[PDB]
Amino acid sequence: YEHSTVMPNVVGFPYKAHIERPGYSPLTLQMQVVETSLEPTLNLEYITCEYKTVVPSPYVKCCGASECSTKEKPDYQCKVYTGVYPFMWGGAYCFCDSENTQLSEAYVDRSDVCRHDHASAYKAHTASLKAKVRVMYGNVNQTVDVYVNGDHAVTIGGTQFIFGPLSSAWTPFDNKIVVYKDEVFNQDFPPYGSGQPGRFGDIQSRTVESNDLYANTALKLARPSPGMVHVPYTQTPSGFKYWLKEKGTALNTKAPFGCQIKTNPVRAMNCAVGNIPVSMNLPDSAFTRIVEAPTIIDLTCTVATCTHSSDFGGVLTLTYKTDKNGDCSVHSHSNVATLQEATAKVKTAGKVTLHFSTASASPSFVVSLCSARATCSASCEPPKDHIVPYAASHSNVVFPDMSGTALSWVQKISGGLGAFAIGAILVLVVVTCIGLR
Amino acid sequence: QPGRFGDIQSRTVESNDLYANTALKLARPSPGMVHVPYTQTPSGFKYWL
Amino acid sequence: CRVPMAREPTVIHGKREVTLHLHPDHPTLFSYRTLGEDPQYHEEWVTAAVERT
Amino acid sequence: PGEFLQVSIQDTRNAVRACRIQYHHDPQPVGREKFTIRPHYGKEIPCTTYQQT
Ligand SMILES: *[C@@H]1O[C@H](CO)[C@@H](O)[C@H](O)[C@H]1NC(C)=O
Repeated sequence: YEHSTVMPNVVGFPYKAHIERPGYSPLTLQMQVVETSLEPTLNLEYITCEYKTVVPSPYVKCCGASECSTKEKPDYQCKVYTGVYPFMWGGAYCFCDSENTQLSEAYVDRSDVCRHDHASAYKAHTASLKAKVRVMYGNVNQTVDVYVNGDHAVTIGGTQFIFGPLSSAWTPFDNKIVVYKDEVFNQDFPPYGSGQPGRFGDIQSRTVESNDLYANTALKLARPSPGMVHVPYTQTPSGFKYWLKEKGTALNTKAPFGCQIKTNPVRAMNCAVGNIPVSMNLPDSAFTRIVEAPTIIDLTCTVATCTHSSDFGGVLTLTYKTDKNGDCSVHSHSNVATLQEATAKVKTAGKVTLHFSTASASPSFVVSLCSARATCSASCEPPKDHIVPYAASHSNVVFPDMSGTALSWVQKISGGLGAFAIGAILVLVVVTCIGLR
Repeated sequence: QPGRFGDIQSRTVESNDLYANTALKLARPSPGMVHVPYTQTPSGFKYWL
Repeated sequence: CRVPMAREPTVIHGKREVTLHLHPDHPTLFSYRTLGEDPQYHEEWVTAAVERT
Repeated sequence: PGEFLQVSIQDTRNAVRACRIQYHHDPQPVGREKFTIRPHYGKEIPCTTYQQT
């Protein structure tokens, strides 16, 4: 047998589905999501860390001269200074007075710990949903892992469940993200080969194990002061350390629908958005012949109390005439009131009571035992507590059912005004028809 | 109330009644050591001072 | 590496809001956000006893 | 925490030989709290040190 429902994508909400197969007693399915994970596909652009400046000992050519020689090092500099007289230590290190040149060079390297401490620039595309749902019906209480798209089928107790594509394509991540340790930033990073000094991306690498080492750090070389051996230089301080202090606020701190951004597989968990279509294929062995279920006649419903709070704040009592003891399945035929139970125990005594949750001041809905149906109308009162540590057990359907107190008044004044208006129209029409002849 | 002036009160200096509402709470000790971990709001007299 | 845990604040329920009394032993980070479509967040380093609504 | 670093030894003549440089060194611990000394009751977070091997 084929059935298809639509359950909301809310973690913890108890959804209950009703299957009416003629010739069999109805069945109520319990299924709720335990956790939900949303992962995008990431293509690495480059890897950035802090740099290391390599500065060798300077070559002093006593009584002579030397020349530069370009190398293929990252951000490489080399200079020759004409007349120097070093005074190394306890002496002068040279003998000519103004025929000595110093060769100075430096270049930018990668940090010794770039494997452990680095960021990562990514590109994020279409994301794949994957939830975890517990199914309860009859005598089975399984929970399964499923991909939320129309291309995965799981089997619980001989039934086939396919959880269809979610109704919306919302994603928290943007097209460009940065991932540092446990935190993700919706950041627009410079392209490869386009970094600037003292900002994020001043040195870039294609992969943690690459060798390219692109570098733009504005390294500049200066002339040694007279009488001392040293190579001075100037460089803009690392842009990775600047970013570690200026990187705004993470995605973890700000993310709609209470998403929780997580570790090495970049994912946003437990986002409350969208609807999840579900399709089922139930075997015949999961049903019950009507010749084995209690026959219930003349069901009536009366509500004892109702409080439109987040919890199960309503109680209703059902009276019936049965013929044997047994268990039926109860259900509400509207989303303006959520039952707590899937089954009841039917006795000859003629009494059964159920708890429900609502947000309406005056709900109205249909309840059904295993065979018969009744209509419940209630007048609910607001709660008095302001803050609760849990989420609503209802769908925020507030609009009150007609024949309630609020809309009965509207109908009454509408009827009065309409009667007055039609009286005016009738009087005018009669007068004008008499005066028309 | 805890952390505000008057979290502990005595009717007189030498009395022995001592109302106290300092939100004292108690916690499970860490695995493998002997200590009594707890948390409570710091004194409201020092806050008032 | 071991780290401490801040003592729990004092919560005062109001109409569509709460008020917290935060008593830190040392600079402590405090943040919040709403679980809706427009998050309305805030972060702040707290160094003394303050009240936040 | 300080504004410079100084290292010194004691030579064969028992004269102090020192070098002093300018270093910043303002460290902060891991987590969301700027404590100074580890407690006897707390949490655990991953940390990086220099192993003495
Ligand atoms: C199903 O199992 C879970 C955990 O094993 C339990 O908490 C839950 O109450 C069970 N459902 C029923 C209807 O007993």
